[PDB]
Amino acid sequence: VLMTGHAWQQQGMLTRLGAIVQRHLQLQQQQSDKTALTVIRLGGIFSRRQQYQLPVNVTASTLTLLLQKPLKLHDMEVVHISFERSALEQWLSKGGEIRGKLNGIGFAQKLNLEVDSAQHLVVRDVSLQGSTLALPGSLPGEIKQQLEELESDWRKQHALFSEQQKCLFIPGDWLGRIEASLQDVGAQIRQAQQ
Amino acid sequence: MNVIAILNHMGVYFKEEPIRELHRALERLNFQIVYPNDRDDLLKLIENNARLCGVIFDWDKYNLELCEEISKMNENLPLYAFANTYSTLDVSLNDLRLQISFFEYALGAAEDIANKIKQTTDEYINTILPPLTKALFKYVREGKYTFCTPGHMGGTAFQKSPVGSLFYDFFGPNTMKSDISISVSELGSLLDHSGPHKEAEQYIARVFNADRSYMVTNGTSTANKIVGMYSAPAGSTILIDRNCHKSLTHLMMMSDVTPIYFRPTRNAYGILGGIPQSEFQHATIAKRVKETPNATWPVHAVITNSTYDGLLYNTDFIKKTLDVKSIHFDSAWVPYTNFSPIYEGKCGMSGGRVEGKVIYETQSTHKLLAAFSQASMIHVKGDVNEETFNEAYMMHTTTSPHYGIVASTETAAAMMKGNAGKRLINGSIERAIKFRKEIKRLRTESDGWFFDVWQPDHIDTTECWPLRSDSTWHGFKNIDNEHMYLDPIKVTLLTPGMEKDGTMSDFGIPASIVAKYLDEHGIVVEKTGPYNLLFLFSIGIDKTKALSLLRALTDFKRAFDLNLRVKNMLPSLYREDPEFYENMRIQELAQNIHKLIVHHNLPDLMYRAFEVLPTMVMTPYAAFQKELHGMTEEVYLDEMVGRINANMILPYPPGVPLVMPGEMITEESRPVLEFLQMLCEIGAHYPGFETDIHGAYRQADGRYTVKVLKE
Amino acid sequence: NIDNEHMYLDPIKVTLLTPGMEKDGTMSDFGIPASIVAKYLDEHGIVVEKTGPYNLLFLFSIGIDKTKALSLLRALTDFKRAFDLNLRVKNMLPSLYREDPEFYENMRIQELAQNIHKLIVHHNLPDLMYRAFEVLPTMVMTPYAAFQKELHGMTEEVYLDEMVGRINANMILPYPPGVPLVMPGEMITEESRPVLEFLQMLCEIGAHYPGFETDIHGAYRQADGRYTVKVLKE
Ligand SMILES: *Cc1c(COP(=O)(O)O)cnc(C)c1O
Repeated sequence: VLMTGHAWQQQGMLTRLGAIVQRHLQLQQQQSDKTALTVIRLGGIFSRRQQYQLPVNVTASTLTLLLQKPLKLHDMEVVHISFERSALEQWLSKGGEIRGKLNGIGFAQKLNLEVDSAQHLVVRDVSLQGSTLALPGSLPGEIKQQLEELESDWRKQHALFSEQQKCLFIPGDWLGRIEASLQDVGAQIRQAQQ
Repeated sequence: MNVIAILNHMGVYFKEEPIRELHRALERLNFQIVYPNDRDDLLKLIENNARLCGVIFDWDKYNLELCEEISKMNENLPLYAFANTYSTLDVSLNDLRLQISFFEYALGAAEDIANKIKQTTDEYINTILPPLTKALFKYVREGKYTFCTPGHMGGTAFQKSPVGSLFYDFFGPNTMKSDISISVSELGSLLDHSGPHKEAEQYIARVFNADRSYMVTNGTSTANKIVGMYSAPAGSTILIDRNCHKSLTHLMMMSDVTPIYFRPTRNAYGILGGIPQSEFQHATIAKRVKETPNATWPVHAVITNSTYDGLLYNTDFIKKTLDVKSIHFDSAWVPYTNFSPIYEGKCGMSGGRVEGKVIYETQSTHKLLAAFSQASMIHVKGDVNEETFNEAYMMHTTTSPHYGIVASTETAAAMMKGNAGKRLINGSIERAIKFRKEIKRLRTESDGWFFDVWQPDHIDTTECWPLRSDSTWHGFKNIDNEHMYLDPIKVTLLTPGMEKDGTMSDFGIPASIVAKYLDEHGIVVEKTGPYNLLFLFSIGIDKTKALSLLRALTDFKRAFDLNLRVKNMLPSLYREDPEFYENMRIQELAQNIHKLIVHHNLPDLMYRAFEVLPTMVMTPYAAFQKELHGMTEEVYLDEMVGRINANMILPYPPGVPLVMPGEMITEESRPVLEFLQMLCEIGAHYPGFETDIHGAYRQADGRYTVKVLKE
Repeated sequence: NIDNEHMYLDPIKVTLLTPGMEKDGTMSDFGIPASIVAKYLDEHGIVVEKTGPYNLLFLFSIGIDKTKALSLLRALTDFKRAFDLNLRVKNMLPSLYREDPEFYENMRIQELAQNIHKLIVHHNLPDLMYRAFEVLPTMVMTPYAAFQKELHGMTEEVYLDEMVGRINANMILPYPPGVPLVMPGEMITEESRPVLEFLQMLCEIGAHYPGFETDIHGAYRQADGRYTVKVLKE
């Protein structure tokens, strides 16, 4: 775990990429009035008005959802709420209560989410305030400048491994897991720049 | 609805003169005026007369004796109480639902009072009626849309033909104008479930204690087939009950599933008990799945509660022990397990929502209620995929339903709501218990034999009599305590002929002769056969039709003790064969049939046949595919050993299936074939009592044949 | 190219053709759609059986006496008088005015009849409708197999602009006309290109004026305007 976590800065770039995503989501929620979040009604006659998320537009399991007016949930501020895809389809089809974490950290706490007449998602708090949720669309200049600095660090760490791997004293079975760990970090940093 | 009551007389003139002035004003708007006597007279004009909507009485005379007894019956009944100067309310009149309309004794203002009574009566009509029925009555008097379906359009096409005018004058103008399709905007559509139809389903499920109830417009037999098309995919396993209906047989022949049949309890008289508690255990469910090839975990269970005779089960133990996420209760005979406190925790709709399970019930509407034919309901209690269950409803229901049946289906749910509707359930129970006590009273005091009611020795209580293990009236060997109940309104008359130990007697009269005797007066027996008689004491049977049944029973003892002739007693049976039934009396026919039952041994060949289960080779769905190609043959009755049948044997008596379509009779199910061969001999000597089996066809020699599959 | 002695005409099925198209299959400058006339007949109680582009249909069975036949002609002559004199919508169609009194305020009967006729020529309705019905979509599996996937819970909905190559689950029944478009179990590929264009054309012509919304049995209406149909999961 140490050789595939902090050796060539595997996890070291993961805790640094979160600061770029946190700064990127701060600028996307400011201009969230351009692209809202329209929920479509799934086919079939049901007792309760069921809802269905976007089809091929979103495929992630732990996707994030932005919001316009921020609220004070659990005695703290929040700028983005992430819901689980395996748990969103169950609540929107069978009812009950939904559980979602705040700011991508902590446990999945319970929220007062309901359905809106304009096909949206209104988040209620302790003061009965409305907040329409939204999703980030498909790159600012400030985020791109900070992202290229972190992406260049991955090429520098990968260049060191592609030069000293000829050590005879190093077993061959260890090289099969180090290369697989470096490609996992590089495949994640190339997703936010899409 | 145009009866106005005027109670008491003050004796003065300034109060009786406005009564006479109002008497001449209410008759101009079609209203019947009645004048009861004392306080007990007005109470008899509400329970016996349901067309009353106006009570006029002095407020300063009976302010507490009338505002309490009337509120216990009809709460929304308007009260035209006339107050005075020194009039006030009472502290004991706050928790009572009433409608008091105050007026004065002003002379000459009787015309304005008549307009207020008509408007108040219209408010009572627009309140007790559901919004679906309200839209149907208003569309006839105002809605006059042209170019619509059907083609008659309120009976217009019938007025152009001489033969058509006879069919239009039979019903009425309002009858033909009420049959409209879904081509109306202010009434919505049934398949769309919007508008008046959306609020109609919420009004039935709320009163009957349910989440959402549908209105099947194709009878109960169709509602049972829709449930099977949900919790039984193409290749699953269901837990259908053995005592199933003819509609449930075709359900197993349309879905490629592997059903598992239970073994309910039974006695010697033919009254089937219920499924034991050991069949609901987890060690019993997985026992029959591993034995039967091609069977997975059961996902659906069909439980007949109650049965055809009326025996409630114990839903408090099934919803906890039986591990089935889709438990079905065939409540096609008890649509009243809610409006009485002696039915709590006895049905699927009593209680709450079971975590991880759902309750499906197909309660019949045109059986023991008040609605047109082809009407049923589907009660859903749970959080399942209702959209999938609704797809099977549109495949059997046409796009243009009949609103005349829908308006009556919801009416049955509105006639029972409130204290005015609850008196019909409790009133039918009181009339049933009273009829049960009249049998035991006319049994000991009589001189000779008399009918007996299948009831415990103690019937003083007013509740469901449980089937304990230390009793001898039920006769069920090894029965579970607090599992089987008794329906008070299902009086089962046990005719003499058998003992209390299960053997036979020497003097007795079968129930088949008594069944045809009641038809001469206009009484149709629901179930008959060995030595039992089933009747239906629902809300349709009032005190007139209930007391007339006892009088016909006393006439049978008189005609049998005096030894009368068949021609001078049963004219319908004499017309079937006047030559054979010439010199025959009522005592000679009753004694000859009783000896045939003991000789052929009916209780032994019936208790052992329906107990064991024949070897099921293939699924019932595979038997229907062979008939579609044309590979169905028939053999003799003594040659069907080892063959796969194609029909469901439903012998009368009793009334339960014997061999399911797709089973084989081998060496294990030997008594099963013996029951069919016994009925072919006992029902051939005397005409009228022929063998009636839904499957055995009559030939020209007497031997019956069944339909099997080609080898 | 129609076969002789094969197609017959029903005398009682009177099909009224409104002026709007030519005899060669093209369009014209002056034209009145049949959807506007259908709303005027409903005011007097006449329910139109079939309506859409420039055609009508009425049922003259044995129950239609001489009163209902003569009353239909009187309502048609009143539409010409109200259109030639250029009247208002509020003083002619009270049911349509109650749907949106703000938009249908200063609008007359001649302004609405000309704005809708220009949308049919611009979006080209007769050409996109004739080519979307001849080319049948590619049927992948049988309609019975498409219902088996819905019982297990493998159904989803995609947008109208993102559905090329997916198997539908419902039956598209657009009004007008009244015939099915895609059967439950077919796939829209490159061969059935005009088939998808017919659905996208009705979403734009039936979204500017209230009362003339797009009616397709299978396309649910949303708040953004883009209709979505139910398909099967991959
Ligand atoms: C009588 C009965 C039926 C048939 O009822 P219909 O509404 O006439 O179809 C179906 N199931 C059971 C259990 C019945 O007793």
